[PDB]
Amino acid sequence: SNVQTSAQRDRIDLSHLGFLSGQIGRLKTVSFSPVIAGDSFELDAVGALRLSPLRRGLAIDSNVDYFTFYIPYRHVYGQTWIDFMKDGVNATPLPTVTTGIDMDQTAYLGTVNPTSGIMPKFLHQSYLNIYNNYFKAPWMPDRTEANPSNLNDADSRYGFRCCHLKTIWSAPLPPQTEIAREMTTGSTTIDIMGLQSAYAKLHTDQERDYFMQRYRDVISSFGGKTSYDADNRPLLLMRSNFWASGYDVDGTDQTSLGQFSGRVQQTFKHAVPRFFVPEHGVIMTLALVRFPPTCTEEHHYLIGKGSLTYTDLAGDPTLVGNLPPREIAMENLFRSGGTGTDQKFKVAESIWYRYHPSYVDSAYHLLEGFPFLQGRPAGNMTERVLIDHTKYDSCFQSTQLGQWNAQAKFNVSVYRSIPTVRDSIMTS
Amino acid sequence: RCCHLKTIWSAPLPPQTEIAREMTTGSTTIDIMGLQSAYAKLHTDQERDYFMQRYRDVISSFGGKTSYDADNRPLLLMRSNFWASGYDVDGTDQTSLGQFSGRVQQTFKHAVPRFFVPEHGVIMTLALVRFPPTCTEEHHYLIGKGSLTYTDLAGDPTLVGNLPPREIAMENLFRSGGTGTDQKFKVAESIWYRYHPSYVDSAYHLLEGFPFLQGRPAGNMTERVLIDHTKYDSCFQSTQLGQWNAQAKFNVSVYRSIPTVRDSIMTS
Amino acid sequence: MAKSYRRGSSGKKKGSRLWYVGGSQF
Amino acid sequence: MAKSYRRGSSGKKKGSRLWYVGGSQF
Amino acid sequence: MAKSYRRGSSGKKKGSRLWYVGGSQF
Amino acid sequence: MFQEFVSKHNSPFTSLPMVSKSVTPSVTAAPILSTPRNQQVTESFLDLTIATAAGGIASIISVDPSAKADNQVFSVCAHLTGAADLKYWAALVRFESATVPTTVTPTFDLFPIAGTYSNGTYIVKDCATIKTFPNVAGNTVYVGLMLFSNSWVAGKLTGIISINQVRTEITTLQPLK
Amino acid sequence: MFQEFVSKHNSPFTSLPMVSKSVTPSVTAAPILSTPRNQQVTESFLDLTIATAAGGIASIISVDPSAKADNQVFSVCAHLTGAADLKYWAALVRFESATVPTTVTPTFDLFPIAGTYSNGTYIVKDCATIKTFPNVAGNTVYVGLMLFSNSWVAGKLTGIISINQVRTEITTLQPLK
DNA sequence: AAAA
DNA sequence: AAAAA
DNA sequence: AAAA
DNA sequence: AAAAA
DNA sequence: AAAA
DNA sequence: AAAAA
Repeated sequence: SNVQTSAQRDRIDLSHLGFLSGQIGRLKTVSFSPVIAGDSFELDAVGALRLSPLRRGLAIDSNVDYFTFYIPYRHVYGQTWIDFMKDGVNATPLPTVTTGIDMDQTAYLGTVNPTSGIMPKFLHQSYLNIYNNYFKAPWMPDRTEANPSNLNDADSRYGFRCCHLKTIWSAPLPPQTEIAREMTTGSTTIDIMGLQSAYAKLHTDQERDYFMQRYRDVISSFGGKTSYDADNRPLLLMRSNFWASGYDVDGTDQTSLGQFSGRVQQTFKHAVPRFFVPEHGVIMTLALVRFPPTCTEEHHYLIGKGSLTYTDLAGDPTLVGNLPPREIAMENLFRSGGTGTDQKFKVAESIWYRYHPSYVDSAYHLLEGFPFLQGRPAGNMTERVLIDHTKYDSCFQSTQLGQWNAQAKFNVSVYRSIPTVRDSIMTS
Repeated sequence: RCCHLKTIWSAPLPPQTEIAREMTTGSTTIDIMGLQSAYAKLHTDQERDYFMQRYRDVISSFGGKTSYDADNRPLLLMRSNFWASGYDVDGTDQTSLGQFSGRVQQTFKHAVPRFFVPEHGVIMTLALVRFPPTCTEEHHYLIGKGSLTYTDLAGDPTLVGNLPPREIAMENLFRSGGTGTDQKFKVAESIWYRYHPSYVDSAYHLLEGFPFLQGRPAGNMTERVLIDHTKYDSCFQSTQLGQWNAQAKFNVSVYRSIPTVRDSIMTS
Repeated sequence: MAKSYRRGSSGKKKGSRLWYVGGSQF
Repeated sequence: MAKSYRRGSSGKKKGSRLWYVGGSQF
Repeated sequence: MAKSYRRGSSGKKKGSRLWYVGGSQF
Repeated sequence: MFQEFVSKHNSPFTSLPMVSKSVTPSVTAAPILSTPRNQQVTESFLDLTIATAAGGIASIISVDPSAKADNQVFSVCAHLTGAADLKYWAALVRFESATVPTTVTPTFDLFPIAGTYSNGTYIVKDCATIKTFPNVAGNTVYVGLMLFSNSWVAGKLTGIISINQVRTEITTLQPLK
Repeated sequence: MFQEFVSKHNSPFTSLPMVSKSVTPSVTAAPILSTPRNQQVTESFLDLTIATAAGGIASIISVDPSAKADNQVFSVCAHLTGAADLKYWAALVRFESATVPTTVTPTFDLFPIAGTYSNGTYIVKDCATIKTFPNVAGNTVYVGLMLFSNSWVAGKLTGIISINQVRTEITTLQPLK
């Protein structure tokens, strides 16, 4: 009888609750919401973050980060998505990915794993794109797992391991750093105009080692700019940063009179400005919890080197600003550090005059309840930069909620051109 | 037992919902005026399935009204709604240093405006306590369906507002949900673009102290809508006072034409 | 100690009706 | 109960950049 | 912490006398 | 007086029927009396026939892998007795295998347990903390009670044994709450 | 020093008179020494004659159905002894029937109990948590102490047994309150 | 031009 | 946006 | 005159 | 003077 | 006329 | 009248 061809703008409420938990230094999705082209989106999240109960009182605060991204479906499917919308009703169904059989094999995607073992691929593919563009180190290779079932238990359960806060050892110079550059002069002659050309080519190589390892960085150096559709990267909408604090509880019985237990409870807000959605896609929110990288057995570089030369100590501007980067070992910074090839990296020529490390007294070593890196970070450069959550197990009491937990309410309001429920159920 | 708060599964379309309606056209001909009459009769049937299943609803659609004596229904005087909160208590001995226990204590008021009693009868007051229906193993419909077509994902207004209601299974919404006839019901054509469910992380599953529906609501549609109090036993400590208790004072004042006690006991 | 994220399961409803069960239900 | 010596590991940065890893890293 | 519903068993008496035991009784 | 609402080894609410079987103690192939089942179990025996040999026998449960936590508490309560003296002692055992086992692996870890032993009757209500994460990926950890003797005496035994894994806690009626 | 105002198995304030009777242990028809009564009970025996057989005997109470709560605590204290060794062991028992029983049903649940047993003397002051809701509607749950042996020795026994159900609590004088 |  | 507000 |  | 101050 |  | 006041 009466065929409907259009719809008014209606206020849709997409508010819901979230019960979240995770580990230290792993990225995990906490909320998502699919969107349609032409929508007007707004988000506001309010909740409280908690840590597991501590073995002692409060010593060090933790840092919490919240992120929101928008990913069009065209970035995930490509040409398949283009033909999908042009065909219309008789379009081919989109491809899928395979998941595991347990209930928690997709917890990093913020959803319960369906019993069928099959789910759409836009959440898994959007997670990889975010990680490879914003969170991993620029010099390490991309993650290219095809299906969620290809991950190990740790990655699927809690998320991918992220990088420590920047320090001398956790933010070294990239591995493709050269300390020498050779030329092909003659046996008894040299071209000096050719020498000038050699320095010019070395300057462009050093630019791409320190600043420009991505395509959008190269364009930015010329003074241009690239849209997020040019390099197929997710669009960041909002970032929030805050510190979590709490209070202490005193024991009052015979045995525990004089000891204390700390609990962390912090309220937060994450507000995203109004956004106009240009195409069909998804909007995802993620969280990250980290501690400042304090190590017990770390000392000053001048203390660790022992025998000091004029270059080390004088701080002469002519020598500091004209020498190639120096290669140092982990032994020079940590007790029992290594000397082999895997314990070697390169730093600035006089970096020790621009920072001072933190000191932990030997009375605090091997003491439960203090969030510390006991000893030194182990492994090669890749394992040294990435955070390992199992090293923080000595700070918390064992519980089923991991190392941190939160409860938040996401206030989502969208203006959508969709027919009402009454229109959908009445034939005439 | 009463009904859960309205959700996609706890407030489905009524079981007498049709997705097709047949006509008796000719072998090689059709009456098109008869076709117009068929749509008119279908519209009145859909009105009585979605809106008017009681007599007073049918009268209201015409623009009239019925008194509570017409259909012999009770008269509502007042309704009150509030949320109950409390605080936490901390343990301070060796074993329980670091754990907490919550207690709920909320004061309330229920005031009824002055009422003129027209006939002999009774006035009753009742109470109801419910939790929001959060289930641990519940996921998005698009996640549960897996293979997505243009109708599911595009959100095209022409298709959304002109298609019959879709029938879905419990499997598409809950882990280990069923597929048989008793696990099937009907929803709107694009209901998943008008709401978003709550997410419970797997670390909270099978953890005592959180009021949750562990897994999925079981049973047929009748057992799915009605609340079952035995599923909340894992949230409370065992006690003789059930799951909730209250202590209230009812201030009742009435103007009555009754003789005094002195009049009733003195003969003269 | 916690109002918004402990009271209710969603946001305020300012829009079209979503549920139709055949009449009033409480 | 303790703000300055429990929040952060150093002071505020008002000076030249110190770390160069090849791009943005979060 | 609880005044009205813990103090007394009924409301205030503004009306005719109800009890007659033969005299004062305390 | 007040009630002690605090105890070790909360027991399962249902018990297996009494059975009778014959076993032979072994050092490297210690037999298992029943098919292991998830978390708690309690069983009783009418006549357990033990032949003359050296080694041990065990009653085993399968550790629940959910609620990821390496350190968990396991409890035991058993009143084994008989007509003669069989010269045995008992302790907790931990081992893991890739399939459902009918015996105990040659390599295992023992945990001391303090009970009572007058002549041939053993009674204990102890508990201990044991790691639950497997050492080799793809295996399942098994925990139980093992009775060991350097030289068993031929005879028959009867009693009851109960094992529990503390992954959750049980609530009870407290009249003053 | 201070008083311990905390104990297991608060005892009834009145006890039944000492009696003497003869019973025969049974596996499927275990006899009951006395007529079950509501909640707690305590009884003593001057001479309990046991014939040579296999099975058990039990002292049973009837569970109070009021104060609806599935999980409740039951306690026991008994000092049974004799002149010879009868080679027995003990545990708690749970069963239900539609009428007042004189014996124990063939199907029952056992709960481990930790006591002391030197030669033929048994002493225990333990307690446990048992479900109280009946499995089949219209039945009454029964809980008690059962003495079991795979081969009893003919003889006579004497002692005292007390059972309690923790549905309420008892107050006592605390001088510092 | 750099604190890219 | 790690570095008291 | 009562709500004595 | 039992009936929130 | 519907957000009945 | 489930959706901070």
